[PDB]
Amino acid sequence: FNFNGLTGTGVLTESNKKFLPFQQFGRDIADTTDAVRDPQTLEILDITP
Amino acid sequence: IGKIQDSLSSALGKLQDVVNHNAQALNTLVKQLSSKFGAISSVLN
Ligand SMILES: *[C@@H]1O[C@H](CO)[C@@H](O[C@@H]2O[C@H](CO)[C@@H](O)[C@H](O)[C@H]2NC(C)=O)[C@H](O)[C@H]1NC(C)=O
Repeated sequence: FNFNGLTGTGVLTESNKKFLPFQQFGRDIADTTDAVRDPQTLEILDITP
Repeated sequence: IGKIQDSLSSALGKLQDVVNHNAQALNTLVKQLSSKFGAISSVLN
Protein backbone atom coordinates (compact mmCIF):
# COMPACT_ATOMS: atom_id res chain seq x y z
CA PHE A 1 0.00 0.00 0.00
CA ASN A 2 0.79 3.68 -0.43
CA PHE A 3 -1.23 6.29 1.50
CA ASN A 4 -0.22 9.71 0.08
CA GLY A 5 3.42 9.06 0.87
CA LEU A 6 3.26 6.29 3.49
CA THR A 7 4.68 3.22 1.75
CA GLY A 8 4.17 -0.14 3.43
CA THR A 9 2.99 -3.75 3.43
CA GLY A 10 0.41 -5.59 5.46
CA VAL A 11 -3.21 -6.43 6.11
CA LEU A 12 -5.60 -3.48 6.40
CA THR A 13 -8.52 -3.68 8.81
CA GLU A 14 -11.40 -1.47 9.95
CA SER A 15 -10.44 0.40 13.09
CA ASN A 16 -12.23 1.63 16.17
CA LYS A 17 -9.75 4.31 17.32
CA LYS A 18 -10.42 8.02 16.92
CA PHE A 19 -7.66 10.33 15.69
CA LEU A 20 -7.82 14.05 16.16
CA PRO A 21 -9.13 15.70 13.00
CA PHE A 22 -5.72 16.72 11.78
CA GLN A 23 -3.74 13.51 12.39
CA GLN A 24 -2.99 11.24 9.44
CA PHE A 25 -1.40 8.07 10.83
CA GLY A 26 -0.72 6.53 14.21
CA ARG A 27 2.46 5.06 15.61
CA ASP A 28 3.29 2.49 18.26
CA ILE A 29 5.82 2.52 21.06
CA ALA A 30 9.12 1.62 19.35
CA ASP A 31 7.85 3.84 16.54
CA THR A 32 6.19 1.73 13.83
CA THR A 33 3.21 2.87 11.77
CA ASP A 34 0.18 0.90 12.88
CA ALA A 35 -2.83 2.96 11.79
CA VAL A 36 -3.64 5.24 8.86
CA ARG A 37 -6.50 7.44 7.74
CA ASP A 38 -7.83 7.05 4.22
CA PRO A 39 -7.58 10.45 2.53
CA GLN A 40 -10.74 10.13 0.44
CA THR A 41 -13.23 8.66 2.92
CA LEU A 42 -11.37 9.74 6.12
CA GLU A 43 -11.65 6.50 8.09
CA ILE A 44 -9.05 4.94 10.35
CA LEU A 45 -7.61 1.57 9.37
CA ASP A 46 -5.20 -0.61 11.33
CA ILE A 47 -2.12 -2.06 9.69
CA THR A 48 -1.13 -5.48 10.84
CA PRO A 49 1.91 -7.34 9.47
CA ILE B 1 0.41 -17.94 57.63
CA GLY B 2 -2.31 -15.31 57.93
CA LYS B 3 0.28 -12.54 57.83
CA ILE B 4 2.01 -13.62 54.62
CA GLN B 5 -1.36 -13.11 52.97
CA ASP B 6 -1.68 -9.55 54.30
CA SER B 7 1.89 -8.50 53.56
CA LEU B 8 1.52 -9.68 49.97
CA SER B 9 -2.08 -8.55 49.46
CA SER B 10 -1.10 -5.03 50.58
CA ALA B 11 7.88 -7.42 47.25
CA LEU B 12 8.28 -9.41 44.03
CA GLY B 13 10.99 -7.08 42.80
CA LYS B 14 13.37 -9.86 41.83
CA LEU B 15 10.78 -11.24 39.44
CA GLN B 16 9.79 -7.81 38.15
CA ASP B 17 13.44 -7.01 37.41
CA VAL B 18 13.95 -9.94 35.05
CA VAL B 19 10.87 -8.91 33.07
CA ASN B 20 11.89 -5.26 32.90
CA HIS B 21 15.43 -6.01 31.69
CA ASN B 22 14.24 -8.20 28.83
CA ALA B 23 11.65 -5.65 27.69
CA GLN B 24 14.15 -2.78 27.91
CA ALA B 25 16.52 -4.76 25.69
CA LEU B 26 13.89 -5.74 23.13
CA ASN B 27 12.84 -2.10 22.83
CA THR B 28 16.39 -0.92 22.31
CA LEU B 29 16.72 -3.49 19.53
CA VAL B 30 13.73 -2.12 17.61
CA LYS B 31 14.61 1.53 18.25
CA GLN B 32 17.86 0.93 16.34
CA LEU B 33 15.97 0.31 13.09
CA SER B 34 15.69 4.08 12.82
CA SER B 35 19.31 5.21 12.91
CA LYS B 36 21.38 6.11 9.88
CA PHE B 37 24.83 4.99 11.06
CA GLY B 38 26.12 7.50 8.51
CA ALA B 39 23.74 7.13 5.59
CA ILE B 40 21.26 9.38 3.85
CA SER B 41 18.21 7.83 5.52
CA SER B 42 17.06 4.86 7.59
CA VAL B 43 14.71 3.45 4.94
CA LEU B 44 15.77 1.12 2.16
CA ASN B 45 12.89 2.36 0.01
C1 LIG C 1 -12.85 12.39 -2.79
O1 LIG C 1 -13.70 12.21 -3.89
C2 LIG C 1 -14.69 11.19 -3.71
C3 LIG C 1 -15.42 11.07 -5.02
O2 LIG C 1 -14.51 11.17 -6.11
C4 LIG C 1 -15.60 11.56 -2.54
O3 LIG C 1 -16.52 10.49 -2.33
C5 LIG C 1 -17.83 10.98 -2.00
O4 LIG C 1 -18.10 10.83 -0.59
C6 LIG C 1 -19.41 11.27 -0.18
C7 LIG C 1 -19.48 11.08 1.32
O5 LIG C 1 -19.62 12.32 2.00
C8 LIG C 1 -20.48 10.50 -0.93
O6 LIG C 1 -21.77 10.99 -0.56
C9 LIG C 1 -20.27 10.66 -2.43
O7 LIG C 1 -21.24 9.90 -3.15
C10 LIG C 1 -18.87 10.20 -2.80
N1 LIG C 1 -18.65 10.33 -4.23
C11 LIG C 1 -18.38 9.28 -5.02
C12 LIG C 1 -18.20 9.58 -6.48
O8 LIG C 1 -18.28 8.14 -4.57
C13 LIG C 1 -14.76 11.79 -1.30
O9 LIG C 1 -15.59 12.25 -0.23
C14 LIG C 1 -13.66 12.81 -1.58
N2 LIG C 1 -12.81 12.98 -0.42
C15 LIG C 1 -13.14 13.76 0.62
C16 LIG C 1 -12.13 13.82 1.73
O10 LIG C 1 -14.19 14.38 0.66
